[PDB]
Amino acid sequence: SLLEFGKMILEETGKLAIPSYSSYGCYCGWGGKGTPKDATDRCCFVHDCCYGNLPDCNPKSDRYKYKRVNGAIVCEKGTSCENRICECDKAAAICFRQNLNTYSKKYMLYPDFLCKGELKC
Amino acid sequence: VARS
Repeated sequence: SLLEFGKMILEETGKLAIPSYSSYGCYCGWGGKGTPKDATDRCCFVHDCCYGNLPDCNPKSDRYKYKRVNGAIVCEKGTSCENRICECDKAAAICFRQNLNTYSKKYMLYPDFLCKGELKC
Repeated sequence: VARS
């Protein structure tokens, strides 16, 4: 679920998902079009694609379980949708951690008109 | 719901 993803993001990065990642660049929190602005925005682009691989799942609301094996995120077995959603979220949280070194506050509340053109998954 |  979106709330669980937000908690995962905070655990991983020390940033609150809202507002650090809820309106960032062209793809974080409301992705759709444009060239991603930086590596963090590319995490969101890929995460959006990942959810796109699951048209008959409901990633905003469906809850999954996971645990930590010494820092590592381990998705625990639920329904097929839950497992796949968890793997998408895990990847994005890791990606955000890997790209904290270039996170830029200038991309928070990034305006829609600067995000043009479709980029295929 | 996927992202697009």
